[PDB]
Amino acid sequence: IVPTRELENVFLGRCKDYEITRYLDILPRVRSDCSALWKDFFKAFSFKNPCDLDLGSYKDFFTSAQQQLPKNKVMFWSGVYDEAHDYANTGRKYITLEDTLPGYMLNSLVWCGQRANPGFNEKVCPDFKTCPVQARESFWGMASSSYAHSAEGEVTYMVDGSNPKVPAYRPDSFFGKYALPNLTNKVTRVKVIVLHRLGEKIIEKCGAGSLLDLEKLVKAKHFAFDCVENPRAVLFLLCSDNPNARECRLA
Amino acid sequence: IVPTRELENVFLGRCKDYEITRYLDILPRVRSDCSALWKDFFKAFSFKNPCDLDLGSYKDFFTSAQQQLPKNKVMFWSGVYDEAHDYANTGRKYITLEDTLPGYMLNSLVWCGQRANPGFNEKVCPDFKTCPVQARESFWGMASSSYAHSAEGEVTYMVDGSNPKVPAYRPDSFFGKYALPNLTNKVTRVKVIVLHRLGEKIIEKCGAGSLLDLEKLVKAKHFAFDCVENPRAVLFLLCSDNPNARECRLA
Repeated sequence: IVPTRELENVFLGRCKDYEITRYLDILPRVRSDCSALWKDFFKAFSFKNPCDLDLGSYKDFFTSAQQQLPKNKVMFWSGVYDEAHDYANTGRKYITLEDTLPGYMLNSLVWCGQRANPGFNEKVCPDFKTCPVQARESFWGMASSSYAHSAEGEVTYMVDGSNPKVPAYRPDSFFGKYALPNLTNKVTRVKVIVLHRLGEKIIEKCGAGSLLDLEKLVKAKHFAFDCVENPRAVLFLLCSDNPNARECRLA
Repeated sequence: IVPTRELENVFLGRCKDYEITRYLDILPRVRSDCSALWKDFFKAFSFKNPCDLDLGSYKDFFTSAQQQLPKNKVMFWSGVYDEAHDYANTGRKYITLEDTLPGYMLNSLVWCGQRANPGFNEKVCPDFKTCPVQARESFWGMASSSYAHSAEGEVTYMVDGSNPKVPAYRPDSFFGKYALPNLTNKVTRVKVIVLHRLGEKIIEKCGAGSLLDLEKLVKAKHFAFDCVENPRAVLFLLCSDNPNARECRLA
């Protein structure tokens, strides 16, 4: 893949914009300034082969960038990027990882280390399908684990219930591996929202298959649990983009 | 009123974020680099009493920041900020002034010049109502005229048709003063979308009152004209935020 251009300028630019003008009424500011955060981010991967990472590498960065999260508004998502963020509505309804300082800054960005100066590769990054798994998932995996550690009250999980190739819940998904396992006793309930795409075959359903496995795990950690499919607020969003779909006929 | 802190850092940060990562396949990049745009903007208002600005103050800045806009996708809005922007969908369905470079950079910010050094106040600014209208509307008024002048094809105008104190169309609104008068012969049609807020009394309707005055003005200028009240896609969007409104009952 293609590395993001001017990585430090974008990082610092997003960091300053965020610091001064974004989510002011939803998330707190972090104590560290933008250049301090950059330094921690950079050392997690710099001057090392691009696959020479593990869950421990960005530990200092995430430690400095962690914000206290709004209670009952944390949302995790799997396979449904646009729908979950459209629904969260830039933090007005829910906060997504991409709404937090570390997520907002690195969202959609691409980068990787190299041993030779300047320590990062500005031309090409591994297809990562080449780095082992613990290296491929070092950044978003520690991001997910730190975010999950700070969640409070009700957490929401939006999943794709229409993918015949990917169960709604998987033990090796980001939520499976680093999210659920790191939720603390500060979490009270996991609320699953299963997306049944408009015009497609339903694959997964609450109370069965992978979603039942998830329910078992969730209750084994003493958390409450509930699950719904295409709730009204979500269906209307889907219909706005495809008003002639059958699931959208009005009375 | 309290001005935005570190205005230059914010302006420059947002400009860099936009440059490298935003609207990449929807709007063209601007030729001037972020540092030059900042110089033009700062010169428009610095070292002048805020009340002495007029429609010509930011003319050069908008000349530098103006982007060619995609055909048939320009939208104007009046009294309906959130709805028009949700529908517009970050440039994917329509373009709004706030998606353009100058709009994105200054959106929501507060600033003011002063005659004393350093030529702008970073602590406090005078409420603008005190100043003459040409001065209060100096920046966004020139912004609109420049945006409007760049419009091609069909332009869309989303208005509040549920306000008994503010006609959907007014000769003194930004659209009335800076938009419609600045639409060139490159515009072929003005398509009005009348927003009827869920649960509110309907006030304006296509073909009557101010929308009839507007229609007459539009036709007198040789543009086609059409008008719709709560088109389905818009209603669904309204329903997502109030799934139980009477207007949203599903078959």
